[PDB]
Amino acid sequence: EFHKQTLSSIMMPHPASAPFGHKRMRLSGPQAFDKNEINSLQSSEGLLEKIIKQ
Amino acid sequence: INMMEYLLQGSVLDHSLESLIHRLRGLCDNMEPETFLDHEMVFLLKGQQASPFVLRARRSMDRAGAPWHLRYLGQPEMGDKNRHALVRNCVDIATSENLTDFLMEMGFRMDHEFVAKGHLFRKGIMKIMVYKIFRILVPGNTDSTEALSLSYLVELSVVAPAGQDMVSDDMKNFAEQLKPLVHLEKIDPKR
Amino acid sequence: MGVTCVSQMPVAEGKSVQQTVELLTRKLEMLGAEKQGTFCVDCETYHTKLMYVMHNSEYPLSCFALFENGPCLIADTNFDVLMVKLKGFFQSAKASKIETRGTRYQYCDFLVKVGTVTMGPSARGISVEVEYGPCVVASDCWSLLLEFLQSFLGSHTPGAPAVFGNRHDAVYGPADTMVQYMELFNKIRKQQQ
Repeated sequence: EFHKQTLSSIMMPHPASAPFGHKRMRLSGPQAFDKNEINSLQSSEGLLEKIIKQ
Repeated sequence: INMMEYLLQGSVLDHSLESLIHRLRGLCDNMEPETFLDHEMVFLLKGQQASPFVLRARRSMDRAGAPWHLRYLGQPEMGDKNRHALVRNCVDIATSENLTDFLMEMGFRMDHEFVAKGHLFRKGIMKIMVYKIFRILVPGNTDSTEALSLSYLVELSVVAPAGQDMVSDDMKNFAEQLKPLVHLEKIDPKR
Repeated sequence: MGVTCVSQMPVAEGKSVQQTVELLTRKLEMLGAEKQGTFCVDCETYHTKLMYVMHNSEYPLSCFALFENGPCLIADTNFDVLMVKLKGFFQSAKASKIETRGTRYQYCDFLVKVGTVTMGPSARGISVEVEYGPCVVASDCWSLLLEFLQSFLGSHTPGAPAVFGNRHDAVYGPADTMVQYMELFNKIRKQQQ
C-alpha cells in the first residue's frame, strides 16, 4: 500500500483545470476546512511507530 | 506569479486511433481511460480594454465536487522563447454556482459553445487529451447537439510557471516516439 | 460555523481600553480558561461599488470579498492574483485598516475571541466575541450564549445579533460571523475618536 500512492489514480483527478492533488485539499480552497480538518487529513507516520504500537 | 501554457494541436480520425492508445498504456504508468464530459460556455466583458475580456468557463456535470472553472486566456504570442508551442497568459480559479449569476451583472453573454467529451492521459507535466467536440443547434437546450467533427481533435498541454524555459527539448524527444503516428503543430488561433 | 455573538464595550470610565480587557481575562482565569493563541481581523475597502476585500487570521486562506450588501466570495489565493489585474474597474481606496486584535481562550470546547479594536496603530475600542464549537444549526442555542454573556461580562451584556434576523434552519456559516464582524467595523468606524 506504500507502493499504491505511487501507483493509484487519486492524484490524477478528472478535470483539466485540476492536474493533480487530493480531493480534500481541492475542497479546502472554496470550502475552507476547519483547523481540525486542515491537520486531520495530512498524515506522515513512520512504519516503526505503527509496528511498535501493534 | 502568473503561469503560462504550451499547446499542441491536431486532428486524427477515430479509425486509426485504436493503435495510438496502445502506446499510451505502453509507456506511461497504470492509468485507465476516463471519458470525461464537460459543459463549456464562452463569456466576455465589454470593458474599456481594446481587446474584450473574453474567457471560457467549464463545468463538469458528470462529477460532483468540481465547481465552475473560468479560464481567461491571452492573445497569441510570437516570442522566440518557445517556437513550437502556444505561449498564453492565463488565470485559473474555481468558484461555485455563484459564478454564472454574478457574470450576468457585467454583461457576459452568448458568444458560442463546444461540448468536450473524451479521454485524458498524463506523464509528468505533459497532458495529452483526445476528445470529441459537439456543436449545439437551438442553443437553449443541451440535448439537441451533434458531432462538430468526425476527426478527433487531439490536444497536448504542458503547464509551466512564469519563466522556467528550455522545455522544447523534452517534449520533442518524447514526441519522437510518436512521430510516425502523430504530427503535432503550433497553429495560430486565427485563419 | 458555530453560533457567534459580536459586540463592543467601551473604556467604561475605568482607566484605559485594555484595563477592562485585563479585568475580563482575570475574571476568565478565575473561571480558569486555557488559551489557544491569538486572533486578528483586518479589513480593507475598494470602490469603482464598495468592495470589502477583507481577511481573518482564524482562516488565512479565506479571502472574503463582499459588496456593500450583495453576495460574498470566500475565495482562495488565485482570486487575489486576479484582483490586481483590473485597477480601473475597482480602485484601491486605501486607508481602511480597521482591525480587531486579541487572544482566544478555551473552556470545555467553549471558545472566546476577546481583544481590542484599532484603526491601524491607534486602539479606540474593545471587541467582544463569544462562540461555541458544536453549534451546527443557528437560532437554537441563543440561551446558552446569553447565559455565557451574563456569566462574566456583567455590564455591557449584548443580545439579538444582526445575523440572527437572517433566520434560517440550515447550518450556521462563517459568513454570518464574518458579517457580524463587518457590522462591528461599521459600528466602530463612525465614532473614530
